[PDB]
Amino acid sequence: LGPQVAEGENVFGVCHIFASFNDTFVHVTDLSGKETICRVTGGMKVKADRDESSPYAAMLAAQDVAQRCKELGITALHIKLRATGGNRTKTPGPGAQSALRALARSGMKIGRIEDVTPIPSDSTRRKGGRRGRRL
RNA sequence: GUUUUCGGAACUGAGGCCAUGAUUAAGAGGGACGGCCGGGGGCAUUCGUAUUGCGCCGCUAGAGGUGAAAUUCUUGGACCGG
Ligand SMILES: [Mg+2]
Ligand SMILES: [Mg+2]
Ligand SMILES: [Mg+2]
Repeated sequence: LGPQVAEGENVFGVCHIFASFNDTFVHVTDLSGKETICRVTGGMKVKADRDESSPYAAMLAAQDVAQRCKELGITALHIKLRATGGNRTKTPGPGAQSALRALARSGMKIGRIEDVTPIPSDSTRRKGGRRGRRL
């Protein structure tokens, strides 16, 4: 069920970890990034908008993704981590670290980590007003 | 008798003489000149991601928002990846 690769060699795919403050996306796709293998989110595991971005939902999503990818023959993963970016926050949400550790403990081999978040040169106007959000 | 002379003026042309006649260059100010200097200004040109939208491809059931939610977009493929 996948490529024919010797025991010593590992098949590589990239994993996009979109860690917003509303939920977390774990999205494994090919090295080229065009064909996807498993994409499950934190909202697909917890039925409560509160916990959509919790570390627990990210852990469950990462475990599901790692299991499906192992069933599909990929043993090594390339991690690229993204925050919301744009004019909004640049710090990744709480689910990123939990998802990374979850897919590490799931037997997956770890490639090289990279931080790919949209960093505007000089963006448009941020959503909040001149006085900003007041809550 | 009488036009000169003298006196007075104005208009004057050659001379001699003046120790011939211009204070200083403001820790005032202009204006020059030289090498620079600077997100100063105007015109044109060029690049950078990001945002939004569109086309195609993949897998897709959620995605968004919040203190918690709802309004809102979603198998007439939303969100995510290229
Ligand atoms: Mg002077
Ligand atoms: Mg529902
Ligand atoms: Mg897209």
